[PDB]
Amino acid sequence: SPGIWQLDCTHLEGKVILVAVHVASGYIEAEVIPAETGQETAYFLLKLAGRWPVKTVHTDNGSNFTSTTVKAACWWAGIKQEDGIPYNPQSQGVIESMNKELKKIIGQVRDQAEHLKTAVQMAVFIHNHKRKGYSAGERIVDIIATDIQ
Amino acid sequence: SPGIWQLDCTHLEGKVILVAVHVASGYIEAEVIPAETGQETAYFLLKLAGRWPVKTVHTDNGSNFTSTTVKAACWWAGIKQEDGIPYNPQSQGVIESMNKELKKIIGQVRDQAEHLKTAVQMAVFIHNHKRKGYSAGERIVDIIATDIQ
Amino acid sequence: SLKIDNMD
Amino acid sequence: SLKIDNMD
Ligand SMILES: [Cl-]
Repeated sequence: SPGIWQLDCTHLEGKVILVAVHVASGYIEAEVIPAETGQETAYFLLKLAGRWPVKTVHTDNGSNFTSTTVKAACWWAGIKQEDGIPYNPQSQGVIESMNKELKKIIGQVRDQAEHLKTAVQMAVFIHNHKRKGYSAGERIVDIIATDIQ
Repeated sequence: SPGIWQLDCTHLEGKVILVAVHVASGYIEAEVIPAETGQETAYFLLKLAGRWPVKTVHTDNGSNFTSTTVKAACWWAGIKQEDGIPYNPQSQGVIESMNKELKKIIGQVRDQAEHLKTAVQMAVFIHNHKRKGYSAGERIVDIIATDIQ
Repeated sequence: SLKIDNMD
Repeated sequence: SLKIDNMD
């Protein structure tokens, strides 16, 4: 539970937004890259696992599941690399609605930012602070601290 | 104190490593940029505040304290922007020893990474996971979760 | 440019 | 390149 994350890749403005969702809390981290490659996905996972205690990552597609560079980064960081098959069918829907909400927020802030990557971080900030009553930022800290004790 | 962070900028390989330290735990987040500008520092703080509940940032020098772009990002993200004058003298020393330690770890991993930014994220990972007994990653979660409750 | 990431 | 961020 506390250590499980899911990768998610969505497109906007001709660029790719790569998202990691902590499944139990709905807390997210994201970045903008020009296209999804194993090398970019690997670097993103190394950033995420230095910041939170990542035990398991459900990868977002078969290419990042197979990628030797992603497997090397998951080895380096002590992550179990898993598939992201929605065995629970409600998963496709939760991810899709999240992508839609993130794009809505990005459009709401987009004119406050010169670069898309700034708008995506503003959307990350709004998503993680929103309450509905705890926010996802509160929930992930509660969950992890409970696990440490 | 759960919400207080300090910025720190150090140099390696002709590039700049910008670090944010959560003062109470010693947990860090860092990035590599070609040089320290207000715009880069502002984007870095926006990333940080979407990920942790940042109340106060002690800026690393007077240029980033004065920067309109840094003040804009701190306004946007609800951060109180403060100076980083070491009122407690022991601060200079703790930051310096941290930079020395991070550079040491970077050199220990540098040949495992093509890019410096990968080695810096491997150093962030090793710093935040090291126990000496709780790690900094544990301490920051415990401190914030205690605040939330 | 009066953007949060570039106030020029 | 047999690096963690670029195994080619
Ligand atoms: Cl500089």
